[PDB]
Amino acid sequence: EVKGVCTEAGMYALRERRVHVTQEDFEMAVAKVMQKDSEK
Amino acid sequence: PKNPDLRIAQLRFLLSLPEHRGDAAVRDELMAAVRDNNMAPYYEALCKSLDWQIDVDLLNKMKKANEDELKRLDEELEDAEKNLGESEIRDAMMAKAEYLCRIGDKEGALTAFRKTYDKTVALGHRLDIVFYLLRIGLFYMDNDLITRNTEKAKSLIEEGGDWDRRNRLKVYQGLYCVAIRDFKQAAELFLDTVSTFTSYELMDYKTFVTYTVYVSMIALERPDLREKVIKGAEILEVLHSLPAVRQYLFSLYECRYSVFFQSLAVVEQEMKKDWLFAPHYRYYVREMRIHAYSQLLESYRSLTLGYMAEAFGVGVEFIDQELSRFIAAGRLHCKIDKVNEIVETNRPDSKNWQYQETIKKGDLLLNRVQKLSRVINM
Amino acid sequence: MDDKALLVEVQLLESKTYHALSNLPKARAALTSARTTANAIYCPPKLQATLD
Amino acid sequence: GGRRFSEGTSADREIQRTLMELLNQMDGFDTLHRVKMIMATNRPDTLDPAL
Amino acid sequence: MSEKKQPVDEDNWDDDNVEDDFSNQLRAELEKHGYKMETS
Amino acid sequence: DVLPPEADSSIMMLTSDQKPDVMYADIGGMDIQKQEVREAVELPLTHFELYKQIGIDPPRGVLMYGPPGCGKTMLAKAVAHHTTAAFIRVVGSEFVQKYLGEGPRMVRDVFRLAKENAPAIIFIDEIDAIATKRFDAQTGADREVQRILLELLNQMDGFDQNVNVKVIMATNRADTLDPALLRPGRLDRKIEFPLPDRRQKRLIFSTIT
Amino acid sequence: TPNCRVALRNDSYTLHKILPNKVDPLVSLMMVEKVPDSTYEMIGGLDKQIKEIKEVIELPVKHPELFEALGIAQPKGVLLYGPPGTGKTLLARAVAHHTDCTFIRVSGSELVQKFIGEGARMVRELFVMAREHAPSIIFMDE
Ligand SMILES: Nc1ncnc2c1ncn2[C@@H]1O[C@H](COP(=O)(O)OP(=O)(O)OP(=O)(O)O)[C@@H](O)[C@H]1O
Ligand SMILES: Nc1ncnc2c1ncn2[C@@H]1O[C@H](COP(=O)(O)OP(=O)(O)O)[C@@H](O)[C@H]1O
Ligand SMILES: [Mg+2]
Repeated sequence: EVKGVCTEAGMYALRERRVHVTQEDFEMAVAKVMQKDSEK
Repeated sequence: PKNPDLRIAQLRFLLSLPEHRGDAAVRDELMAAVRDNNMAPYYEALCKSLDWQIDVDLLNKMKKANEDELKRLDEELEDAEKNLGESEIRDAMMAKAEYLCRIGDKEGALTAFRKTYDKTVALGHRLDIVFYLLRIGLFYMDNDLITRNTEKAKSLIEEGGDWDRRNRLKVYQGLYCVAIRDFKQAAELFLDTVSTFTSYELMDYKTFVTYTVYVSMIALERPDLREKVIKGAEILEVLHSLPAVRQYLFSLYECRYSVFFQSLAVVEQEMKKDWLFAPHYRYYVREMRIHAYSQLLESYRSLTLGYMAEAFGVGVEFIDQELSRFIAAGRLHCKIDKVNEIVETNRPDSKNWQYQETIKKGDLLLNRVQKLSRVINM
Repeated sequence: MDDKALLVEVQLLESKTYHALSNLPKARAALTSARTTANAIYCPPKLQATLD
Repeated sequence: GGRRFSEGTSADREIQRTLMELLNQMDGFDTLHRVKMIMATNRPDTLDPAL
Repeated sequence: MSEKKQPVDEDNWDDDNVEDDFSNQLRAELEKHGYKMETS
Repeated sequence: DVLPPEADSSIMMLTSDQKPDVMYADIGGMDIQKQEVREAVELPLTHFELYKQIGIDPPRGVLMYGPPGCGKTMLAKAVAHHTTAAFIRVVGSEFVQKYLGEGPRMVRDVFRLAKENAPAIIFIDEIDAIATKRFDAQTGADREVQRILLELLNQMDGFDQNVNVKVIMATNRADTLDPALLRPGRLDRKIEFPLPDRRQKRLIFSTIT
Repeated sequence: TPNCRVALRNDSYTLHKILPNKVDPLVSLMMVEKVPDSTYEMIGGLDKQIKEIKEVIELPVKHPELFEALGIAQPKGVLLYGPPGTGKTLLARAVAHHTDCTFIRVSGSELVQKFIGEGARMVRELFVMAREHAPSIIFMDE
């Protein structure tokens, strides 16, 4: 799940068209992969 | 250790090259030099330094401690090979041969480094060894050996992304491109200033900011300056603490020409007293002056010479001899009239100027292959 | 407590009032807390667009 | 028709290739117009839900 | 080899062009401006 | 003599009378999967230099599955309609030729057409017809299919991240598959199609009504 | 050499010339399987387990005599356990990668089957390729 978050964190900077990965993308991702921890 | 290692060479500059300024450098450089076991790199710096004949016993206790770490390497290299973790002699001196890089000279470093390069099958230590060879190649300015391990370096980052090993590398190519007079490439390696880090070698991030603005102001034109450095918040908040540099940038962008020579004399003065810029401080401001002269002078056609002393910078005869040597230097595209007191400009095409460097490189390479052509075949 | 949807409302209300009282970075951090809070609710029927 | 299998015997594999060939041939990427299929069985118990 | 039958007896070039134009001109051009503040 | 490339009946999906005439608005209630496959396929096709520059290893091929009648064919109709790249669309139970070799050649020339042609898109349907679990080396009808899966499993590995060739694969049963097909480097994105419950369901009611 | 391709004339089938070798079926096998090759530099905080597995596997290659110094037999079986997603595959791949052993997992698949043999009525026919790559390690899943 560490790689599940940090691989995904590039999708946020990509979808807001950045070239530098920011720290709020990570905490934006932890609630999603950990939302899948909150899934079943 | 090689992380505080650049301040040593900066203070060897501060020792040697300013003639009057040679007291605090032999204070603090000795303060770091006869501690942390440094022995080898200051015997010729001791020749350039004072007598210091009392430091013989200081050399003896520290060649003794150097002998202690040497002999405990000699204590490690047999239990290290007795049970084989992963070539554990080179696992000891893959951390202590860099000590030996600091403590001893480059040789016992380099044979242990080209030695230990064959140990770690993953590049997570190899590329750090290569970083160490880059930094000692910078220290001894091994301008051929940096060309090797830059390519051997860059050949390792493509597997993985390793942007903490690629942007970190771009710091090194930036410092070499500003070490040489390659400024449009130096700012280009200094492009990001975002992924760049609170370094070991530029421990002030803001000194890195001053470096990238000093190279940017030559390296790029107005469109770039009028978008990149003027709208960057990450570049704005760090010169927000700079009183002069924020002024020195905005005196040029905001057409404040008279104070621009004052702050220009300040930054040029410190640049004259600066390591790594003292090779080219005269090269810097001779481009700054002709850059500002191009900026104001390529606006109007009939602006007179006496207009510029009060609004631009004082000295009518200074502007006289200063523009005269630049038109006479074959740049600064205008044509000054004298005994009616008016300065006239023109516009040239991109033909003969672009023709000029082509015949320069053509004659240069003709000299090259002519010379080699006589080298081979007797 | 066991509730999550009202945290979207109070953090979004802080995102109203810090920008309305001219505090940009705290509004960025509060809006980000609304993002990482809103990243755990099955139904944002109106709080989605209100966050948007 | 069949339901499916968990891959018992060597014969029914290409039979499932035949069946899925039929299914993709029904409504896969085609304006299936003017062609009407009429099917019949005794028991519909033993059929693919995809069919 | 390399005998020479004897009958008779970067780092530098861009710097050397800086010497070529500014060989001996305005070395300490620091205080002349402040000396032209009152004359100009 | 060497030849210009050539392949079988899947010539490029000729784009004039070949769109399945389906809009993105025709599919209601699939924001997660439509936006997600929008991220998965054509967003690396256009904005490739962000995947290169941030370097997040864009996916090679995609697998999509679920219960039937959940938009597996229809989503490929919509993406095939609004795409801009070349689109290659095979029916996956046609590699079982009677003659030997026509199968593996029929595998490799398609990927050669995706190579030579464009930064294109591969679609395969009913992968259950090929990728199974058990095998029997006593028929030849099974040995041929074994040689099919070896060829396509090779040709997926014959890439270099530089070509923008994407493979879309839609099936019904995930259980009757080999995970060797599902190893990373070949497949990394697996998309179930669950049932819309009420929320995405009423959108389908709005669109059909 | 046995199991080698050759060139052959067609009129009298006289042996013409020896061509390049066949690719190894174990190499094709691992090429099919595509395990995620790994190293120590991608291990997150498992160093005591690393010290255990070095004791189990790293010692009876580089020092086989060191067990004869103690008069005990060498270990042969390793059971790793813990929840999935905790480094089992990369660890077992990494150890063979650093000690240079043929990392050969088994899955019981049947695309692998044609390289082991025609039927391979046992698992034991794998041992021919195993001792043909004699410093080797066998890996298994659940
Ligand atoms: N937005 C929608 N969501 C789900 N189904 C829809 C939607 N719009 C139309 N449908 C209906 O779903 C049917 C199935 O579409 P499609 O063939 O893509 O399903 P499928 O998942 O491919 O199932 P199969 O693989 O069995 O064909 C269509 O015939 C259509 O009538
Ligand atoms: N300790 C770890 N350090 C780094 N990555 C890990 C670790 N444990 C698991 N992973 C991640 O888990 C994946 C491998 O799972 P692993 O535990 O090796 O096999 P399995 O899950 O089948 O036991 C890799 O992609 C890897 O990135
Ligand atoms: Mg379908």
